[PDB]
Order: sequence, then C-alpha cells, then structure tokens
Amino acid sequence: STGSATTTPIDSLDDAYITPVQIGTPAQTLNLDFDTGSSDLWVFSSETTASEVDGQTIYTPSKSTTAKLLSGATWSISYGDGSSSSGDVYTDTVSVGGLTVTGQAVESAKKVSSSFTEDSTIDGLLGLAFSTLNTVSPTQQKTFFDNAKASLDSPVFTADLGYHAPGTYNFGFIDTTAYTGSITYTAVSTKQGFWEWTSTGYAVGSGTFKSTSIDGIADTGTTLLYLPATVVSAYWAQVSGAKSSSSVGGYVFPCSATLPSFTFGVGSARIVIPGDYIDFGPISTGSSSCFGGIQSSAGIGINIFGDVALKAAFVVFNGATTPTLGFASK
Ligand SMILES: CC(C)CN(C[C@H](O)[C@H](CC1CCCCC1)NC(=O)[C@H](Cc1c[nH]c[nH+]1)NC(=O)[C@H](Cc1ccccc1)NC(=O)OC(C)(C)C)C(=O)N[C@@H](CCCC[NH3+])C(=O)N[C@@H](Cc1ccccc1)C(=O)O
Repeated sequence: STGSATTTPIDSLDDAYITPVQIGTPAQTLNLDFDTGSSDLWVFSSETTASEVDGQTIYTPSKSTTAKLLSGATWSISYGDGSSSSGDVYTDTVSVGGLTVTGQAVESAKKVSSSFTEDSTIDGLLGLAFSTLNTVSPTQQKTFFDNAKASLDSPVFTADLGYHAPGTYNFGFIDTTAYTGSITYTAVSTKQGFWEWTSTGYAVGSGTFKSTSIDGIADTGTTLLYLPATVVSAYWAQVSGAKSSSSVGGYVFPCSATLPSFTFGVGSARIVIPGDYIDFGPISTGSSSCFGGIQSSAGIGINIFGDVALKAAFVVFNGATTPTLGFASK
C-alpha cells in the first residue's frame, strides 16, 4: 500500500505545514501538523475543555463506529517551545492520502495550552519520530508510520515541503519525479528517539566548504534552521546591517537585503538553501526589518534542521530496521 497527501503552509511565512487526515468511521477530516520531532498522534476532541477550543475542527469519538477507548491509558506531552497537552486515548481507523491504518492510537486532548488554542489552523499533531518518544502510558503506542510499515510497499516516507507553496508527504514509495540528481543517504542515530544525523559541514554563499561535524535532527515540526553559534555567526557576517537583536530574539536584517545562500553537507553531497528561503519575513507588517531563517541553537541544546532546511530538499525517511535519512536537491 501507499499514501500521498498534500501538505500546505498554514500562512504566508511557512511557519508550519498542515496535512489533512481522516479519522474514524465515517471519516472525520482534521488538519494535522506532521511532526518528525515527536511521536504522539493527538487531536482536539469533544473531550477538550470548551474555553480552550478556538476555531479548530474537533474529533468526536462517539460519532465513530470504529473508535474504542484504550482503558487506563493517559498521555501528557510538552514541546521544545513550552507548549503542552494531555488527555486519554482511543484506537480508531486513521487514513492519510489513501493509506489506511486500523487500531491507530488517537490521543484525545482533555486540555491544551494557550498556544494551541490560539492556533486556529492546527487541529492536532501527527508524530513521526521513533515510538520510544510516545508519551502514552502505562504502555507506549506506535506512530502512524510504525503501524503502517507492515503494509507499505517500502518502509519509507518522504517529505517534500514547498517554499510558500504546497508540498507532499508520501508513504511507502519514492517519487523519482520529485527531485533532481540522486538521493544521498546518511546514517541515523535513534539513541534519543529522533531522526538524528551528522552533517559533514557547511558553506556560506560562494565561499569555501568547511568540513565540520554538525550533529542535528531533521524536524518537520520546527520552522527555522538552528545551528551552532559560530556557524550562524559566519553566515550573518556576510550580510551588512544584519545584527543580533535581544528584543526580537535573533538575527534581524533589512528586508532590502539579498541574502547569500547556505550549503550543508550530506556525506559527499551538498544541499543548497537559497538565500530567499532564509529571509523569513518582516518582524512586523510594514517593517524595514526582517527575521533571519538561520538562528543559534545554543539556547535549545541541539541543532535542528527545521523547515527552512528541509524545504530546500527532497527528504527520505527510511524506516528499515536500521534507519537512514536520504537528501536530494529538487
Ligand atoms: C526537541 C525537538 C527537536 C523536537 N520537539 C519540537 C517539536 O517538533 C515542536 C513541534 C511543534 C510544537 C508546537 C506546535 C506545532 C508543532 N517544535 C517546536 O517546539 C519548535 C521549537 C522552537 C525552537 N526555537 C523556537 N521554537 N516550534 C517551532 O519551531 C514553531 C512552530 C510553530 C508553527 C506555528 C505556530 C506555532 C509554532 N515555530 C516558531 O516558533 O517560529 C518562530 C521562531 C518564527 C516564531 C519536541 O517538542 N520534542 C519533544 C518530544 C517529547 C517526548 C516526551 N517523551 C521534546 O523533546 N520535548 C522536551 C523539550 C526539550 C527538548 C530538548 C531540549 C530542551 C527542551 C521536553 O521533554 O520538554
């Protein structure tokens, strides 16, 4: 079996991408944020405290003939950004882009933090990290990808994120029409439960490639590209008028600028992020100042190849027994 689904940015900034998913019988369509940095599938539901739901479409398990209560099971999760949610757990049929899994754990939110309440476009998350991070207890539940692997034509799923445009998530096949050249695979460490890999180095604009190991994780659920302080410092040094701003919380610069491109190694291959991808947006509508798409990882504790990096590539999440990450230009 295979699935193919369109993923669309939630706004003009590509802050995040939502992908419709069908849950229950008959099917209830919710727009979820596919998150390779976590492993919970959770949704806004009939069970979420009313004052906390805010324009989102909710999942009503009592209207699904195929839902069953996982009795005893609860969950609770917090994200890097400080947001959180908790509740209990159903199994139900879940479909993405025509790929159907039965007995998928669907985590139903009883409460949600203010961030998700204010996010009208996101009805919940679909986690695509390794199942070891799942927060359901007392027994952890498999991700949608893990449950799917038995029936997939190939145990993989590709992320094809658009620059200010829709993209695709594919399950179980690689669309050779989607990228240029060849896919370069690199080893993944599952020690911390992430899609964790090591970049072979970097270049800024048209200058020299520096071989230096950058350990980071591929996270579709993080907007920006967070690299070590001295790499980020090297990038913004090539932009006049760029400066670090305490008040905004990162490197800012004139919207006027043409930004240099940024290159990062994957084994012997090179992926080039066009400069315009790194120009995130004005810090406020009508400002001369724009927020940089590359920022320091120092405060986060881990390098993150987030959406600004990933949408410059075709990315293959190879979830064979011994996982690997594939990158191609597109
Ligand atoms: C550690 C990273 C790589 C993985 N991760 C991050 C998620 O992918 C998570 C997915 C989001 C959550 C919010 C809603 C949309 C989906 N991403 C994030 O939390 C990042 C973090 C970040 C970095 N810098 C500034 N913010 N959020 C973002 O990148 C948001 C996305 C967004 C889009 C639209 C609207 C709102 C928010 N974008 C954003 O802020 O953009 C601007 C900076 C321009 C404002 C996790 O949350 N993982 C959990 C797994 C939980 C498993 C529990 N068993 C975790 O480790 N949580 C840790 C937190 C942590 C880890 C490591 C170090 C420190 C803290 C914990 O236990 O608390």
